[PDB]
Formats: sequence, structure tokens, C-alpha cells
Amino acid sequence: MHLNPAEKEKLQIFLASELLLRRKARGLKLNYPEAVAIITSFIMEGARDGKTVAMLMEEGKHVLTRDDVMEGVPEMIDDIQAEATFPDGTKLVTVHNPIS
Amino acid sequence: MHLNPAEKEKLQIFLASELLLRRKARGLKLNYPEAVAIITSFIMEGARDGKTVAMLMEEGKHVLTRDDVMEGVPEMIDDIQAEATFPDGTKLVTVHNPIS
Amino acid sequence: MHLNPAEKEKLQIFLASELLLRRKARGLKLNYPEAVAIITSFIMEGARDGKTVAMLMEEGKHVLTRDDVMEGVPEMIDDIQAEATFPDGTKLVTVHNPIS
Amino acid sequence: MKINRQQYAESYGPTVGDEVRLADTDLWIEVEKDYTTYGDEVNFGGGKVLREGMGENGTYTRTENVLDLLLTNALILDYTGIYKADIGVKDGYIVGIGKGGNPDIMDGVTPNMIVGTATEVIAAEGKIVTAGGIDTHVHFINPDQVDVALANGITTLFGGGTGPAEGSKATTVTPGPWNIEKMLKSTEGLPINVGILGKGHGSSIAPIMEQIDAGAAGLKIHEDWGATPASIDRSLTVADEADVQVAIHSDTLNEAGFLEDTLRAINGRVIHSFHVEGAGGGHAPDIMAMAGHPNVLPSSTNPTRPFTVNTIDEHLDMLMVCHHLKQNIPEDVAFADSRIRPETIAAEDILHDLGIISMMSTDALAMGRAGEMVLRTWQTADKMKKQRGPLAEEKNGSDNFRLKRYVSKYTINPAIAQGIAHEVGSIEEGKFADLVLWEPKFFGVKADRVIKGGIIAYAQIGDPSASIPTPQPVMGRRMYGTVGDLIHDTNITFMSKSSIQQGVPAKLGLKRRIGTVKNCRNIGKKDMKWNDVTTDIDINPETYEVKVDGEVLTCEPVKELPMAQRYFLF
Amino acid sequence: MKINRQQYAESYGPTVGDEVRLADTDLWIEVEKDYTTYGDEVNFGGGKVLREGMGENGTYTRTENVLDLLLTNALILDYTGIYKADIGVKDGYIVGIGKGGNPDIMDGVTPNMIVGTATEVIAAEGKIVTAGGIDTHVHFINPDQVDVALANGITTLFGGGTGPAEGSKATTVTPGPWNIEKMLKSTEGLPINVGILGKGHGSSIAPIMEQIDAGAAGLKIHEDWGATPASIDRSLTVADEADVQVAIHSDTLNEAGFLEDTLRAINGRVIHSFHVEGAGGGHAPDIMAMAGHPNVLPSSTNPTRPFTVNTIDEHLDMLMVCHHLKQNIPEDVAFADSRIRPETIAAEDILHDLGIISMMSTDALAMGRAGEMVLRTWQTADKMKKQRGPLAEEKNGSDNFRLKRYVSKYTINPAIAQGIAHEVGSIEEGKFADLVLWEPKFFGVKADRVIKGGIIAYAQIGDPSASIPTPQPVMGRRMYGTVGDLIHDTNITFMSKSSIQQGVPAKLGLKRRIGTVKNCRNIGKKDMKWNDVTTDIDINPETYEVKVDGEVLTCEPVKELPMAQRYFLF
Amino acid sequence: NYIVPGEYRVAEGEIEINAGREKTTIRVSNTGDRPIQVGSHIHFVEVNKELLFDRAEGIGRRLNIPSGTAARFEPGEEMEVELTELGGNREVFGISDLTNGSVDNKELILQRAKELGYKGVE
Ligand code: NI
Ligand code: NI
Ligand code: NI
Ligand code: NI
Ligand SMILES: [O-]
Ligand SMILES: [O-]
Repeated sequence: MHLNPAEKEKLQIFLASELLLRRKARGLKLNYPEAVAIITSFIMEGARDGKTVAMLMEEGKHVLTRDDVMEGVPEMIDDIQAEATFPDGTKLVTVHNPIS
Repeated sequence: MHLNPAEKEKLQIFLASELLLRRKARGLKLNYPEAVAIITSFIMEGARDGKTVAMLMEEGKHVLTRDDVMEGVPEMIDDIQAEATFPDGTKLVTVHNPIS
Repeated sequence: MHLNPAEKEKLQIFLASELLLRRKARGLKLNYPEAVAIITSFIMEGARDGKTVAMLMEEGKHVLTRDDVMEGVPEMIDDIQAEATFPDGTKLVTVHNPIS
Repeated sequence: MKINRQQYAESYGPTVGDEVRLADTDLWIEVEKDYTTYGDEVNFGGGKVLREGMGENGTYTRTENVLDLLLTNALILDYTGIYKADIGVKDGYIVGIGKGGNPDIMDGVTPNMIVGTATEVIAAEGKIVTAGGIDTHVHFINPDQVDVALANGITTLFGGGTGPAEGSKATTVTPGPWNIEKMLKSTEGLPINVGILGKGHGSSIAPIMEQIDAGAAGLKIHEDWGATPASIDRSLTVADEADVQVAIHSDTLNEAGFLEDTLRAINGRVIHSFHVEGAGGGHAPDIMAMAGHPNVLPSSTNPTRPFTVNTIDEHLDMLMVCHHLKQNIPEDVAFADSRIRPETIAAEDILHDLGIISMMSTDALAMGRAGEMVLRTWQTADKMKKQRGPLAEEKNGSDNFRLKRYVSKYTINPAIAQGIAHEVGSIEEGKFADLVLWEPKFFGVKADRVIKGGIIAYAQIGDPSASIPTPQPVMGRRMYGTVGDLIHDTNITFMSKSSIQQGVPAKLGLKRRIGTVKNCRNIGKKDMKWNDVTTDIDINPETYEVKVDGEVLTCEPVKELPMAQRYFLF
Repeated sequence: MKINRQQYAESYGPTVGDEVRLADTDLWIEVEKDYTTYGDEVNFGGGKVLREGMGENGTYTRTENVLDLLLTNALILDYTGIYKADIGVKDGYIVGIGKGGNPDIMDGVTPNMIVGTATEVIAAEGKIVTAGGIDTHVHFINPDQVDVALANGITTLFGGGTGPAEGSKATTVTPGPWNIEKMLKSTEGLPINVGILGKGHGSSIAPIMEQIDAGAAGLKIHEDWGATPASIDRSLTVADEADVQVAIHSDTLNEAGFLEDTLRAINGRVIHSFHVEGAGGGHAPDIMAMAGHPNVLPSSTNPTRPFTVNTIDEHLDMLMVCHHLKQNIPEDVAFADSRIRPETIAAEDILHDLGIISMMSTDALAMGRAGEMVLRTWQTADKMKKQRGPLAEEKNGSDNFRLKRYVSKYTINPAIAQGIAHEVGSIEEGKFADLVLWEPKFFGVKADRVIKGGIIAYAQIGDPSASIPTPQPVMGRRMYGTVGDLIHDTNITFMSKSSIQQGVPAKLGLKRRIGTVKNCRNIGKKDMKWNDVTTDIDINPETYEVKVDGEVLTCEPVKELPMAQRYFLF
Repeated sequence: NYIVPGEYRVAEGEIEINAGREKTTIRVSNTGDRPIQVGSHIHFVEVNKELLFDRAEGIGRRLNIPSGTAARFEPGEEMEVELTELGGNREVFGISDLTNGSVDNKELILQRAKELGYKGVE
């Protein structure tokens, strides 16, 4: 596979997102790391899909809403940042105030 | 996400449980580490759900039965222990003789 | 669970395969590490199922075809190798030219 | 020109009279005073103040009042106060708390806090800064426990063990000269301060003392090695000669004596009573009465902290598991019921709040959680505020008194108890620069950066392959202070005076900073900061009810805690 | 007997006139010459040539012209050529490039390249071998960055930092004697070559110079510490005395001067201009004009490399995040728009292609990617071939000229700029054996094996529990060169002459190889291999349009790159 | 009682910066063709030569703006700014090398400024 250090680390974000998604699906309000994991994995998968940085800055604000998360979680998350390989190489996406 | 050392480690238990569950679903009798993984992840997810320690001590004895696992596996597992964050903080759950 | 070093590492192959499978399912042509992960996990799960080394050498050539992967990926993968615990202990499987 | 307070706090962190919520608790701390000169705040970045000829002095060499490191705009939470200041570090030590910058052009600059060519900058605006936690009940069982501790703001581990040997799995003991030597050498690779306890057992002095001379920093008396009157006595006679502290886990079984017999053996000498509530060990059911005595320095361990709805079920079973007890053997059930008591655990919450139990600790990996000493301290304070109200001593509607009482339990008090407060345990000039930065939203839960000897050792930081350090995954990671030979200069091995005088560090090739244990035998309860109360604690032998000043101490267990499911992935 | 070329290349790697595609780019390199004697190729294995009495000599001791290591059948890509040769290493250094084996029986054996009892063998047939990359813009922020760098073929990190302190997070600076000492000690545990930059700020000489004497290898002037005429001047006066290089990140704000003022302060002295395009920092909007000057050694950092459809959106926001800028504050928006410019980023692609920007670098973890210097170099060359055609200098249909121009940017040129090219930066006899093997399919993307001082330090290798090393998971892993005390002998700490003369390594107990920085002040643009062009670069202050020789330099951003989604799991 | 973890509850009132120091308003023009941004704590007389203002009125002073902020002048832009007095020892060293000592030496500072082309020496 030739995994580099970042590829190994970033597998763990996907895993944490899968965990959080299962928790959401059984009806739980999500906590801080769960919310961050879901949005982060969404960005990374979006890059893989070939979306632009600008599309993901927009979409990342609609992945989770306040009713999906515990009290205070929206205000704990000022932004979520992720780097991923786009069709045009690694780029940084920052989603500002992802959950209103 | 601010993952601490235990959060990183415990992701791997969830993963091993997901693996084991897929093996069970395609009809395999489960082995020692598979069985332990499934029951351990069950406890941790139960804590996340807000169940009590006492509920999980009881439920953990009904997750897998002897027909779900290979010969000798029930007798190899004297107990399964897991710590997880309950609504009232980290607690230890020990499931005694989980598979009769 | 008593995980040894290889058991821990090999969990990550299963995870990478799960990731790749989700990417394939949403319609993406798979890349080099995704393709390798899928075929590798297939071999390991096959051993767990009790298939023979010879069966897996054959089956591994039919898991992904060239239309499943990006341009050049078939020619990048000369072989895929995996060791797993068969009913008769650890064995090496090499799948030669898995994607024509 | 004037700035409104909201905007001021956003830019520079809070100032006098402003309050900050601790994580998701109901506890608020208020800035008591501020060392700054408004308008001359230090800060670092593009077009900011700490630039050459401006807030950075361009003239002075390092020796000439210049700092190695300035933490700008810190909100300090410490037994000494809750206040706003810059913190200046040099040669690995805190050398100035005040106002940093350049006297060329700024008013109010503390004279030895010059930002110069030699100065690194950490921005602490909007952070709470505390001393590193001092955990005095550590079992050295699994090296992976060190990062667990660092991640929750612990910087000193005092205890014992050789790894997952049964003696060590039960007791904070590194026994005998050889095991001590081996563990001092192991310590060279642990990125945290360490002090090692020998076995406080024997009926002759020499077998006990040779451990001190070998490099132990103290002793541990534990019932599993025979917490007899003789072992108690000999250990304290050694400790008095050697100037080290003795920790005790007393005779739960009351086999050779009841509590009064243990106190008679102690004979007024200073001792640190571990897990004084007793679920963690000690004379059943009344050990916690130790915490009323003037010669006793009392700590709790953490799984009883605070009293919650799952506590009893969890502990009863934890004890059965660990002692291989059987539910159908009446002696085993009776033992467990005599040891795990809601009456004493509920009173333990209150005794903390009253300043009668002076210290927290973990019991890491034996009956306690390496990374939850700080966590559970604050959860306890929060529960007590909810159930008992703001303390009478509070002013305004701040929780400053309670915050100073509780921060003392895991910083300064354990340091004083162990004879190491000259080096560590508080944010004071002249002490080692072990500092923990916290985002208020994560306060007490997950440390942002842990500074050891003036260099960051551990941090919550992200993708090492990224353009900047904040992208995911943000996780706790060892930093440059832990790498190479820098691990030697950023950490302290605490040792007895006699081992130091006898040249043990050179004999063993120890490269770490060597700390001297001292002034352990001339202290008492009165020396425990904000937690100095002596009183007669009565524990009813039949009902286990606890009374102080004729009043039953009871409170309810809570179903939910802050600093819990909002934060943790598992 | 004759072998067809396809079969020859399959067995021994390519020979004269054969071409090889670089990864999935459109770039082809052609073998220019071959040192072998056809039929007497060296190889290792069962029934192969390097066996006793055959291609391995059985007579000579190690001292007698025998190698410690032979890389057989390497395709070398280097500023010195693109050619086929065996590479011989001894005492950690490259001692022979030519033809290895046994003069007993083989023709054409380079006299000091005897394969003997003492010789290890690496098979390089079918591999491309380059020098280890020299990254001169490293922020030491997170130790996990080292493996990221190794995995993409970097072997030397020059820069500064103390970990995730704000000074270090912004600037490649280890400030003052104490922080420098601490980081030299930390470096003992980093498995990569290192040189440390002090703070190039002050208005008196002594505070700056004492950093050089403490063991710094150079200085960094950064606007965040005040990139003033005074700090520029004093830093260069120090550098001229000390024979070390100065890197500059200039005054973006034009606060104390415009570009011309910075050039006046430099006063014709040699300087390394970091991220010369300026998105990474510098006089807005015209900093890139520095790259026209003869006394300037100009590098790019990597996030602008090459110009792509997501570049601007990504950078504008990256800058807003890092500077805590607000979108509704016009000064902040104006600042960002003045700094992130498609006009200068597009011209930067072309200036690279023209040999006007001489060097690549990362800006690791401050505004750049630790593991993408090599990656993006080749992506840039590929884009330029697509958009500008083969360069005029090319012969046949090979891209050799462009390949030598671009490999120079991350190997030899940074080494020359920093005064370390006597030790590192190219595959030449007499230089340290820092060598990177690449499978052509992974060229520039993921290194196969990274050799440090003649021992493998990092490799893409598989299951450690397997019968052979190739089964999954194949991942980058630290190898024996990084373990124990071998980490000392396989890596170099580069230091100033004065610190070396004053005995700093002994004072600090440094065990690594010590490299001397020298010959930094007597060089210029003309000394940048294949990238030596001086010209007047005009940057229009209104439109930001860039002109060279009266022609606007513009190109389009691309939607797709090679060396991207075919390879990476994320 | 919604909880925002770690939130502030600031006191009432406002913070006055540089309290008790003389304030001076002056007009300043960017005569250059590139933007100039000036930080809160640079000795004002030592700013970019192409800023035109009464240089004498910048001696011993800096911008009266919150610590760490800056004033921006686009090309050709003229505006008023408010200055405050430097404090401490009222000495400046380095920067543009116009002072290198006490800010009281106005004649020497201005002589140097004039000779080096800092606009607005009167
Ligand atoms: Ni105990
Ligand atoms: Ni204990
Ligand atoms: Ni820069
Ligand atoms: Ni930089
Ligand atoms: O204990
Ligand atoms: O930079």
C-alpha cells in the first residue's frame, strides 16, 4: 500500500467517524470529538470525490446541526481543519463555525 | 478531536468488534480475540448509551452464547473488563463468565 | 484479546479495505493503495473462512478488474502478498497480477 | 481610547473582575489582579508588540535580564492566587511573574523579564495556566501510563514499581537496592519527573535504610507486605533520620491492630496517609479518621472521586476481581462490605470541600486512573458547589476560594508532603518551569501544552504532514522536550540526600536533573495550603456514619458529571 | 551473445539511451552514459555474480580498496548527470561511483570499488537513486514531522523551533543560547540531519552572535520579530564574521521600508530569500523581485507549488485562519488580498522553469508541508512541460535538462546556500552517503529506502511477522540506522565554526557527527546549479503582473496533478 | 442556563489604554505605490520613508491603538492617526537606526531622518 505517516493517522479519523455515525444512527446526541470526527471525515471523503475546497467550506457547515449534538458542542467548535489529496494535490480545508 | 492515549487505543477495540461482527454474520464460529472484542465494544457502547454498570454486568452475559464461538472459547474467557465514560465519568465494568 | 504486533497492524488493512469499499460503492475508480487494501483484506478474510492458499491465489485475481481502478493501477500492481492464519497455521498467499 | 471588556478579553485574555467558566462545570474563577499596563500588553506575531526595538529589546545579551521564554497574558490558577500575568522562564526555572517586554519603551516591565534576542514566546492569552500536577500515588506498572498522565496535566510521578510484577501491581514499592537502581536507570527514558519509594517493611533498620541510600525518595508501608506496628515504626525511624516521607496503606484486616494501634506506632511522627477514605485500603471501617490528626498528611486516590451512582457497584466488583474473592464465600463478601462504604465515600466528598483531606492522587493502575487526578478534583468541586452551595468564604459570586482549595490538592500539597516543593508544585518564582496550558473549554480535561523544565514536552496538536499544526487529527503527542538528550534536562529524578551525598547519580550514569528531597519531617496538617483543618472525625463502627463537630456528613451520589460525555470518545 | 534492450533493462535497469517515466508524470529521463562493462554487471543472489572468487574478491581486507556497501546498477538522477553506475560507500561516505566487483576476473572495475568480505549489497537495478533532499525551511514544531519528511526522501532539515511555541509556529527560530543548547540535545534523538537557526534580530551584535557561538548554524530574519533595517544589518554583519547563512522573511507590511529599503540594508551581502514569491511572507506585492538579484539565493516554499485551481481559495483562507483575520474587517481583507496573488503564484511556476528561483523548501508546519518538497518539485516540472513545452535545451525527446534543473532545487542548491555542500546535497565522491532509492512508479511520491550515512534509516516495508518483508501492510518504517547509538553515526548536526572551535559538542555531550558550516558568504546566484539566472523582475504595484525581459509571465492553474490521487489513501 | 464550556462572563466597564499619556493627532500620507501597515509599538518617526508627515511629531511616540494592532495606509492614502507617548526609559535602539538612544535628542533624530530621505522633516 506504501502507507506514509499521514495516511496511517488519517485512517483513524475515518474510523472515529464510522463510530460516531453509528452512535448518531441509534439516536444519540453527539459529543465534541464525535462531531469533529464526522465533519473531518466528510471533508476528506469530499476531496477524494473531487469536490473543490470552496464546495467543502460550504458543505461542511451543513453536515451536523445543533439538534444533532449535545449542549455547548456547537460553541466549542470554532472551526474544523483537514488536509486531503484533491485531484490537484493536497489542500487545506477550513470549515468555519460548522454547527450553528 | 483532542484524542488522549486511551481514546486512540479504544478505537481499535471498536474496529476489532466490527471485524468480528462481519465474521459472525457470514456464519463463522468466533474465536477468542473476536469474542472478547465483541463483548468489550458492547460494554463501551453501552456506557456511551448511558446504561449503568449493573445493567452492563448483566447484559454482557447475553451477547454471545456457546454456539456462537469455537470449542473451548467459553472456558477460555473467565471475564471481560472495560472502562468507559458513563454519564457519571469513567467506570470499570467486569462481565463475569460472559459465555456459558 | 492478547493482540500481538501483527494482529494490531493487520486491523489497519481491514480498515483501509472498508474505506476503499465505501469509495467503490459510491462510484469512484479506485487508486493504488485502495486496490491493494481491498485485495489484501480479501485474502486475510479468506484464510479466516478456511479457504486454501491455492483457492486464494485464484480468487484474488477476480476481486477487482481494470474498470474498477484508475488508469495505470493494474500495471502498478505486480503482486499482492498477505500472511494470515489458516486452519493449518500462518501461510503466505501471493496473488500474481491481480488486476489484468 | 477605550476597549470594551468583551473585546479586551478576546484579544488579551480576561482582566480584573472578569470571570471564566471551568470547562462545562458550574465553577467560575475571577481574575483577582493583573500585572499588565493597559496598552502595553505583550503579544507576538505579524505587526505585534514583541519585535526588535519595540516590545523586544535589541540590546541586551541573554545574561542581562533577558528571558529564555515568555508566556504572554496568562490567567494563573494557583494556591497563591487567581490572577493575570506574563510568566518568564530562564534556565528551565520560573524567574519572573509580572510584566514582560522592553523597558526602552514600555511602562511597568518587571526588570528581569526582558524579551530579547534570546527569548521564545508562548501566547497564553485566553488560556488558564497551572502548575503541573504532582501525583504521589503512582504504581509503575506499564510505561504507557506516562502519556496518560501528561495528557491530563500531571508532571511529577511519585510512587514505586518494577512493571507488572504482583508486588508492584499491589503496592507503590520498588524494593531493595537493586530494583531501585534498575528503576532509576529506567527513569532516564520517562518524560516526566519521578521519585521512587522503597519498601517500608522490616524489623531491623538496615534493610529499610539501604533503600534510601540506594536512591529511594521515600517509603511506602502497605498491608500486603505487613503493615505491622514494627514495619510502621522502623520506616518512620528511617524517615526521620533520612528526611524523606513515608506513605501508608494500613492494616485493613485489623490483624495486628485497629486504627488506634497504627496511630500509636506512628507516635506523632509525620506520615502521608494514602486513600484515606479507605476503599483503596486501610483499617476497616474507620481509617478516614486519620485525616483529623495534625501529624497526618491525608490524600485520596481517585476512583471514589466524586461519589456517583455507579461508584459502589463498580468498586465492590473491582475489589472482588482484584482479590479473587468469591460471591458465595461469606468471609469474602463481609470483607468487601466492610471496605466499600457509601457512608465514607459520601463523607469524603465533604471532607475535601472542608479542607480536611488535603491532597488528591491517582493510585494509577492498582486502584486508580493515571489520567484522572485533575479531572476528578474539579468534578468533586463542582458537585460540592451544586450540593452545598458557594462556600461562605467566597466573595462576589466567584468560586475562587473553592478553586484555590481544590487546585492545592494536586499541585502544592503533594509537593510539600513529599519534600519537593522547593522545586515543583506551584507557579512561583524560583521553581522549576513545569507549566500546563489549558483552553478554558477543556480545563481539567485535556491539556493543551505541557511544559517541562521550560520546553514543551506534550501537546494536543494535529497532522504532522499539514501546512499548519491545527488540522486533524488533533491528539496528544510527545514534543521535542522528550526527544534525545533533552529528556534529561527537562525532567527531575528526586532522590534522598544520602543517595545524592553518596554519589548514586554518578555511579548509575544518571543524566537527568537531580532533585533533593528535604524538609519532610518538620511539617504537618497545618502546612497543607487551604486544606489545614484538624478535627475529631468519628466513624461509627456499626453504621459507618461519619461525624465532624457532632454533625453527620452525608451527601447524595450524582447521576451525571461535567467533564465527561461531552469530551470523551470512549 | 546479445540481449534485447527490453530484457536487458528488466534485468539490470536501463542503459544508455533508454528512457524512464517519472511516476505518472509526462517527464522522461534518459540514461546519458553507463559505467558498466556489458556482461560483467554486478548483482547479488543465488548463482549471481557477487560471490567469493567471482564478482566478490576473497583476498582483500576492508582497508585494501574494499567497500562497506555497494549499490548495484543505480540510475542516478543528480545535478551532475543522469546516468547508470554502481555506487560504493565506505566509512559512511560515497567513495566511488563507477563499476564495482572483483578485479581478479572482471574488466572495468573502479579500483576502490572492490566487493569483498566486508561488503553489504543493495540492489538498485530498476531503481532511480537521488541524493537526500535538503529542506532549508523547517519549523521544528512536532517531532512526528521527521518521518513525514523521510517518507518523501528528505534527509536534512535546516530551520528552527522549540516545539509548538508561538515563536516557533511562526518562525524558523531557536532563540538564544539556552534554547539552542536544548534543541541541539533534542537533535540527538532525531533520525535526520539537522542545522539550527538563531533569531536574526537585534540592534547590538552580541545578542545575535552569542547564538552562533552557542551552536546555531545560521540565522533567520522574520517580520514577526521585526524585519527592520537594523535587524537585517546586524544579522548580516554577524553572518559575514561567522561564515553562516542568513534566511529572510521580509517586512510584508512595508512598515519600516519597501523592498528597495530591505535591499539597501542587505547592501550586496549574500542572503537566502525564503518563499520568495511572497504568499509565505514578504514585502507586498513585489518581494519576488528579490530573485533577480546576484546576491540573493532564492527559494520557494511548497504550498504555492505548482499553481492549481484550489491554490488561491486554500491560501486566502489559510492566511485568514493563521492570522485570526476577520472577513468583515476591511484592513484584514486588504492585507490578505495584497499577499495572496494569482499573478505572482503563476509567475513563480515559470520562474522555476527558467532557473530564476533556485531552490524548493517546505515551510513545514508553519505554511508548508513537511513531506511534499520533492513531490511538488516534480509536479511543477510536469506542469511546465505541459504548458511551455520541452525546454529549448533538451536533446532527443528527453526531459533531462529540466530534470537536472529541478532536482538541483531540493538537493545541491540548498546545500550550497547553507554552507553544507561539502558534506551533502549530491551523489558525488567524498560526500556523505545520504541516498534515496525510488521505484520509478513511485518516484518523487514515496521513497523505497532512505540511506543515511551508509545505513538504511527509513523504508517502505511490510509485515514484520511474515516469512519475507513484502507482505502487507507495506508502510514507511524506521530502520536500524535510527536505533540505539547508530542514530549518532548516521546523522549530522551542522554547526557554526565558532561553536565547534569553542567545544560546544563536548560541552553538551553531542554524539552525532558534527558538520561544519562554511563558505556561505562568498557565493551568489551564479553558484546555484542549473538555476543561475539574474534578471530584472518587474512587479506592477497596481496589477501585480510580473514581467521579465519585457514579457508578462503568466500561466493557467491546472485542475489535476500527477503524483496525487493515484497514490494517496487520503 | 445554557452552558458554553469555558465561556467568559466579563465585568462591566471599559479598558482605557495608555492612560495618562499625552495624545497627539497627526495627518499622514502614503506617497508610495504599495501599501504600508504600521504596528502599535514602532517608534513613529522611524516608519517607512515614503510616509509623509511632520516627522518631529513622531519622535518619542507610537500609535495610540490597542496593543498588537496596526494602522493601514493604501497607496496614496492620507489619513489622521492618534499617537501616544512612549514609556519606560523613552529610549529607542535599532529599527531604522534613527534614534539609538534617548528620544529627547530630537535634533539628531531629525538630522539623520532628513539625510536618509524620511519624508517630512521640517
Ligand atoms: Ni493502597
Ligand atoms: Ni496503591
Ligand atoms: Ni516566512
Ligand atoms: Ni516559515
Ligand atoms: O493503593
Ligand atoms: O514562513
